[PDB]
Amino acid sequence: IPPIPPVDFAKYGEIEEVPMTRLMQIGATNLHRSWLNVPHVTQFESADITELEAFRVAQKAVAKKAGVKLTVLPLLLKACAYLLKELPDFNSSLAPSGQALIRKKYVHIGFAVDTPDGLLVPVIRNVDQKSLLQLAAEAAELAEKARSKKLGADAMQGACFTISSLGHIGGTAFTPIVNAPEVAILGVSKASMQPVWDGKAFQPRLMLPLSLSYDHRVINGAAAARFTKRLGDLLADIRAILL
Amino acid sequence: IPPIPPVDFAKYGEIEEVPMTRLMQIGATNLHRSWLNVPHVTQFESADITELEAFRVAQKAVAKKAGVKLTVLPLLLKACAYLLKELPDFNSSLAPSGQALIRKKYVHIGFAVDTPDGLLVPVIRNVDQKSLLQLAAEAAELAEKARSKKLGADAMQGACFTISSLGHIGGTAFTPIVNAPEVAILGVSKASMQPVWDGKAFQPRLMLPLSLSYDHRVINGAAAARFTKRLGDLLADIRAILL
Amino acid sequence: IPPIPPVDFAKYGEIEEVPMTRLMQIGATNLHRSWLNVPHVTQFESADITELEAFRVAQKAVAKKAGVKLTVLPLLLKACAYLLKELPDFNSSLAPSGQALIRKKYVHIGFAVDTPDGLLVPVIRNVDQKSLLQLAAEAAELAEKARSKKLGADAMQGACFTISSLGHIGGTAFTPIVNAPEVAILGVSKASMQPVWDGKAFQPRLMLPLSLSYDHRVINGAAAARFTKRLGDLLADIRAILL
Ligand SMILES: O=S([O-])[O-]
Ligand SMILES: O=S([O-])[O-]
Ligand SMILES: O=S([O-])[O-]
Repeated sequence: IPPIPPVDFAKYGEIEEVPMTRLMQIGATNLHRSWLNVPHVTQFESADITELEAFRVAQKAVAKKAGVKLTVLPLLLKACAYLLKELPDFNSSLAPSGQALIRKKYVHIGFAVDTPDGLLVPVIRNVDQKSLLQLAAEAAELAEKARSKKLGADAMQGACFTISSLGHIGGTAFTPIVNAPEVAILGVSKASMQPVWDGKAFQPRLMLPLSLSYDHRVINGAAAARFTKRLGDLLADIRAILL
Repeated sequence: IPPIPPVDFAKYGEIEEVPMTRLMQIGATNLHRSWLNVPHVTQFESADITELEAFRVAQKAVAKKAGVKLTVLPLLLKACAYLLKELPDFNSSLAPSGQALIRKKYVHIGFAVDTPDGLLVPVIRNVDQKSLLQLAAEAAELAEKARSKKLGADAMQGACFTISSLGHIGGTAFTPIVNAPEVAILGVSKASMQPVWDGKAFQPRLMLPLSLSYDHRVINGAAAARFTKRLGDLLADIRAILL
Repeated sequence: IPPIPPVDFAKYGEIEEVPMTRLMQIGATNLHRSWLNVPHVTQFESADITELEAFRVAQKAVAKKAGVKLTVLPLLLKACAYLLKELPDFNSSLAPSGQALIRKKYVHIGFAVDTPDGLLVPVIRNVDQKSLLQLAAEAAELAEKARSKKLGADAMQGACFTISSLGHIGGTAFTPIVNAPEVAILGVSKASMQPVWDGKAFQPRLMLPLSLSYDHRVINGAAAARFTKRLGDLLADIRAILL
């Protein structure tokens, strides 16, 4: 890999050198390792979350009683956990030989937290076994631990899949990097009101932008487009998780 | 290229190792070879296909008589073949020295077929010479051969360009990988009804999402944006292929 | 990096070998160097530029008197220069050790010009110090020099950030390559009239598609989504640059 030539940046004006934290350096190295090893594709999709939002908001007091805040992340975690079991190849890693897949029979999912010192991705174990309020409690606990530098490296291991949600900040879509040896990552951006054709007129529906990057060595185009379509369906009516 | 560290995945739960087919392994290797050799950009565009869809549907019985099904692929194949001749740099490969281009004077186009054993990309030769019903017949024949493992490696050689259509499954857009030594690939996702401003009001138009990835060593930004704009124009009125 | 196997392209029909200019070859090499060194993410956003367009058009005669044409580029240059000072990490380069950042205290911005011989990126120095008509005059001068092969390599050095605008040609969005050692590049595509929910109904607003690619070793997801959100805000009301 050819290196970037050094440039005397001070020839063009004043510069200031500030050091990178160790977390930023670990991160830089893992990202660059994933980038070069994984042939990335991003598949974009929009999910209609009008009803899902109404549910979330109508459970505000039950969430309050439980002392948890209920955001879209536990809902995304539950729906993805259901799909990782339905489409097992997303729940796998490429074996070090490059000639077999290791299918994981558990579902643990990490979620990205951007903290001032760098990115951490805490893992929730057995997501397919926890309820929405359990996941909400857990996600908040791990996020606060991540911010407080109090998270154990123990809790950043064993993920099958990652969710990276920027919806609280903005954006229409992005192309996340797969956290190798995982095979896929779901980016979530900001939901907005969009006109959706019902067959006769455009209705306003609250649409959530989804961006799935995947390792194309393990997942082909039709599989990935089937995963985001199924995820948009489950999010459009999450009672389907019950059958 | 730093390798991904091996992880004992069984520390986190139960695992199952399943082998990769040879096709999946050939594919993994070509994809990773393209990924590292081609600096990729994807240019997105939406084509108004309202009239083109009306045409397709009104020729359903002539297609039936010919025993072919007429989908959007032959139409995409014809329009791309016309543009590969109009903008010759898309119809070329970089010479092994990296200092000349080999401009191809023929137009053969491959199209991706995802089969249970892996991805195959059959090639149709001299697309610019065949009619819409010839291409429809041919594309279906090659697709069935690809599924039946009966396709000759003969028929997976010599493409100038590739079309990867996921529209039958879903999605809004994706970022396909260039099938090197080709210089560009057209991803096609699902068409949907969108409000398009006519100058005074939004009309419902059926819009087809197009995603062109190209090798930026050979094609610059303005060339690629000109190719997708011209493709959206031809698809908005394909009678322009006649002049 | 595995090489692409040579193919006898003439087995499939007639070929023509044409040479690459030196500029195309320099470019191919820098692009491929950036591609392999920078783990790229693209963050997409749409900015409401209805009022900004009305301003641009209402100043047509003052621009004329100044002999400059006022396009959206000087406006983009000023708004980005304001944000590079507000969010200093975008105005930096990774030190050759990979363990510190060099924060630049100046703001020079390059912009891509696609000329028949290849891509050039002229640099405007101290963008944060020039007015909209100064930048308009300068951008046009440098663009004409770039086309006339008369631009000095002097004038292609020292950029902190690059803007690549394809809006004059077309497209909905694209994924530009970071011009390393820079850490981010803003792609701009074609503005179009879109229905935007005001809380009660969809109004037609002129929306500008923005595509920010960044080096994820230096910039994380939340920072990049905050940069495009803030840029969409400044473009929605550029009087905010005054406070
Ligand atoms: O398998 S994808 O390349 O359609
Ligand atoms: O040639 S592109 O980088 O505008
Ligand atoms: O820092 S990004 O991966 O959310």
